[PDB]
Parts: sequence; structure tokens; C-alpha cells
Amino acid sequence: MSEFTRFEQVAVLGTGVLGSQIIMQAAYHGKKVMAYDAVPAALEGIERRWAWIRQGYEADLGEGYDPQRFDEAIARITPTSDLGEALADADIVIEAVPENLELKRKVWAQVGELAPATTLFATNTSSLLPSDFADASGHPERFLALHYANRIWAQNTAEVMGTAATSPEAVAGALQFAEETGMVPVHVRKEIPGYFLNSLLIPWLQAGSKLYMHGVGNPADIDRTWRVATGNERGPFQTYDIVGFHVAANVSRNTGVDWQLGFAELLEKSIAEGHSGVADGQGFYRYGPDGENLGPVEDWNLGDKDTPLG
Amino acid sequence: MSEFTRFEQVAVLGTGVLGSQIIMQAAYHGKKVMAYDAVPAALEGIERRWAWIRQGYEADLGEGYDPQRFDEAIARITPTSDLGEALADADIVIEAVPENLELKRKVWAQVGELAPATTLFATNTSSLLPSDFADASGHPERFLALHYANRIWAQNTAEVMGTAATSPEAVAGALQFAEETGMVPVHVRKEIPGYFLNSLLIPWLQAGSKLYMHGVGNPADIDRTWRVATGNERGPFQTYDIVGFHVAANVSRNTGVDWQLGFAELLEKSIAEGHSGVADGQGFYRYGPDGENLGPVEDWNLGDKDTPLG
Repeated sequence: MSEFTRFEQVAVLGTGVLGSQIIMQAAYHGKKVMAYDAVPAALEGIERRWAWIRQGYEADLGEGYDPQRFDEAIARITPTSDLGEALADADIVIEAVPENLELKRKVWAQVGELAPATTLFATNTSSLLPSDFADASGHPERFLALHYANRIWAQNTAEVMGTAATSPEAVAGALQFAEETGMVPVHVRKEIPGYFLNSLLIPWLQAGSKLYMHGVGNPADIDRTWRVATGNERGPFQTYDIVGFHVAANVSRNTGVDWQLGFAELLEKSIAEGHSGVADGQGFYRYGPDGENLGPVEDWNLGDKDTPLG
Repeated sequence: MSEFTRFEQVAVLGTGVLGSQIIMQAAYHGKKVMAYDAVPAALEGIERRWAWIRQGYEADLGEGYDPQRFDEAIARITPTSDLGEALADADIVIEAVPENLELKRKVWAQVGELAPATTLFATNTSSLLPSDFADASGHPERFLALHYANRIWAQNTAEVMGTAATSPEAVAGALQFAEETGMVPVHVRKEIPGYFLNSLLIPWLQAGSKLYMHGVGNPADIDRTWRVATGNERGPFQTYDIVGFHVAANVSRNTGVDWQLGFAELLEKSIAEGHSGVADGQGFYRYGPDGENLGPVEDWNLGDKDTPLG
């Protein structure tokens, strides 16, 4: 029989903010990586992203971060705009291209035609159902979702979710890959939109931002209540800061709900001021170079206004 | 003018699970407490609650637990079945009686007639809107809600939520009272059913148990994913263990949703075996005498079954 147990060569499709984190995560664990992107400009300035991840790593991993390891990881990364080359020796493909269905189908048709028959196919999608484009690959039995969070070095969940077609060997292989790349692997046993992480996070974040937008409390009040009453360390607005404002704005905008559109507008105004989250050192909270919380940003607070808008 | 700035005498209405916890919170912080109950058995067996509260204090407060202080706190509590005696010198009344609207209104009518004109009125309701029975006290301007969590010595949040009639001075007094009884006080600036805590908790726990009941993952997988990805220490099922299966099964039955009924029926089976959560040392997880988590309990795990019922 056939069973994906060897993961020495990795192909990652797309070199964006998540793509590059995924690439570095595999490279930093001693795996050769073809960093594929169709846009040459993105390839050319990829050193920018190794430096940013590098500063993320050091500030969060403490002693798990070895600058010699990071350089060897960089040296194991081969950027390329040739799909055939990216796939030629690939044991696993991790597609992380934009969340547009027609773009997924087109890239996956090419991957199924170019990649070896023994290659595990994985998508990182957060906004589409994997079974909605698994057929475009030509091999849905080897096709699953492998889902990450943000700043994956620190928040190293890997959620493996097959479709109805995905073989158990494929599920096991993807969970093995996650284990070999420093991740905490979990098996999402049915195909659902939000996996585990986003199924919990979306209702929680929504409720948090609803209380703020309706003038019921300040971000720090909501987070503190959550921390103290549940014994947790990070509440909704500390979590927004880690998710980052760009992704949070889009989600909030895609709801269609007025009050969530207001929330998105406030996040975008703060993106404009250079304050999009922990990656800028400021969002709802102020952060140092360590990533430590230096306290809440008071300009969010309601004061005596009814709501953040009025 | 009027401003509730002295809290020496406390009346707590109801000596149940939460009521007794509120009674001990105040007395442990140097306040005389009249512990009122119309049920003679609750009063005669009230030392049971002190001993159950004592164990929790010790297991969670660590160095903040002083057995001599606990004794002086017990000696400051006066169990009584005379409402008039309970209220006679009361600076604040905290009503902790069952969540029945008619019973609320009747109790608060008696309180409004018997209490001093300077007494602050607070309810701890979790399932009713305070303005639905505020008028029954006759004095809605000094009537607000003061909302606790479970095991309040460790989960020491206090949410102060006025109605539209609540005066600011009453809000300030409720917040000062919480400050003087060892809580983290927050102001819920608009009357809403879920305060901060329950507003965030209910959709979170709902999504948690919905994943498990539909066979998408095991309790430990869902909690682990939440912990690692969000940087937190307690997932939804660690939280169910703390909230306790009795409350959890009730809120699940209250929705009327079939799968939540099934979840409640599983919680109730586990109650029958002596595993209702942390108070028993076991629920979704096993615990020690100190409250340490010793691992998930395997019986909830899906194994090869499609859902926890099949």
C-alpha cells in the first residue's frame, strides 16, 4: 500500500505573511523548502520576511531560537517562480495562495498535473471549504486542509482536516508533518468551516467587539474580566492584537453588519497610524521589543461617549 | 446629597452555592454579614458550606488563605431567618435567590419596605434582566446588579450593571464594595443579559460542545487547540469542569436544541457517577486535592464512533 511517511522536500505555494511563516517553520526544522510564488517582486523582497519572522522568533521562542539555526534554515529555502521546479521532488505541497475559489482551482489543477503521484496535497484555507476545490487537484484522496494560526512559531497549532474523500494515510501523513515541524497537531474529524480554532474564536471575538462597539465597556475591561473569571492570560482584544488588524478588519467587513463595519473602520484608522497589532508594537495594547504588554492604549476607551463612534 | 461610601454591614439573601460564597467573600474581608434564608435546613446546615469554601480557599488562595482569618470570618456571619433583622442595619443587600421572576419580585418588595432608605440594592441574577424586577424594590434608582462567577475566591470578577434608572452613586458604591471584598470590579455600562463574562462565555462554550457533540473532536483536542493558538491555559472543557456540570446541563437544556439536550444528558450521566467537575475532582479532566490537572478522562473520547452518542 501507499502511506506518506517521508517529508524531506516541502513545496509552499505563496510567500505572503502566512506563506513565509510556514516556509520558515518547515525550514527551521531541517526540511528543504521550495518557496514558490508567481509574482517575481514578491520573491525579490523575501529577505524582508525572514528578518521579520526572525524578530518574531527571538522575541517569543527565547532559548529555542538559534541564529545559526535560522541561517541554515534560510539557506535551505529555495525561492522560485517555476511551479514545475517547486513540485518536482515535493513530498508535501502546502498551498497558501489568496482566498479566491477560482484562483484555488486553477493553481491546484496545475499542482495535480505537475507534482509526483506520491505527494501529499494540503491547503491552509481559512475562508473556503477545502472540498470546494479538492476536485481541482485531480486527487482528492490525497487532499486535505492543514490549518495554521498567526505567528505560528509561538502559536504552533496545526489543524488537519480532511474532506469526505481524504484517505486516513493522508490524514496521518499531514499530522506527522506537523509533528516534525514543531507544531501541536490535532485532527479535525469532520470537515467544517472554522476547524477547531476559528469555530471557537469567531463567536468569542464577535461578542467581545460587540460589547465595545455598543459602548458596554473598554477593551481592557472586557479582557480583564475574561482573564480573571476564566483564569486565562489573553482576552479578546489581546487576541485581536495577535491576529492583527488587517485580517480582523476584513472579517469584520465581510459580515455586512453595520456595527462590525464601524469596528473595521476603527481598526483601519489605527492601521493608518502604524498601529495594527503586536507586529507594530501597538494595537489595543502597547508592546515593547520583547512582545511584553506595557498596558492598554487609552485612545480606544469610551470616556463618557455612548459608543466608540458617538 | 446621597452617596453609598460605607459598607460595614452586609445582608445576603439566599445561602445556596453562590450565596454562601458571596457571604464568605465579604466576611473574609472584615464585614459583618447577615446570611438570610427562608429555608431552615439551609441555615442549620450552613457550616457545610464554610467547610467546602474553606477547602477551595486553601487549594486556590495559597498564601492568601489564613485559617484564623477564615475563623474570624465565620464568627462575623450571622445566619438568620428574620428578614427584618437581616436588613435592619444593612449598607448593601445582595440577593442570591433562584432565578424565578415572580420570586424575585416578591423578595424585593419585602426588601424595599424593610430596608433602610440608604441601603444599596444589588441582585446577582444571571438569567433575568435586572430591570424586569427592579421596580419591585420600590427604589430602582438604588437598584443594580452585581454579578459574580463561580468559585469567586479564585475567579474574583465583579460586574456592576445598572439599569436605566440606576443612579451613578449606586454604581460607584457597588464598585467600591467589590473593591473592599477582594474582587476585580468592572462597570458594565449598559444593561445587557450576559454582562461581560457570560456574553463571551456562552457562545464560546456553545461552539466548544457543538464540535464535540457532532464528533468533530475530543474534549482534550478542542481545549489544547484553544490553549496553544490563543496563548491561554483553560479551554472550553476545562471551563465546564469549573462551572460545574449542574449549571452546564441546565443552560444546555434551556436552549431547547436537540444536540445540546444530548450534551446535557451526557453531563448528567457523569454527575450520576460522582464526576460533576472540579468540585468532585473529576469531570472532563481528572484533578488532585490541590486542583491540579492530571490529564483528560478517556471515557469522553470518541474512539471510532461518529459522535458521542453513536
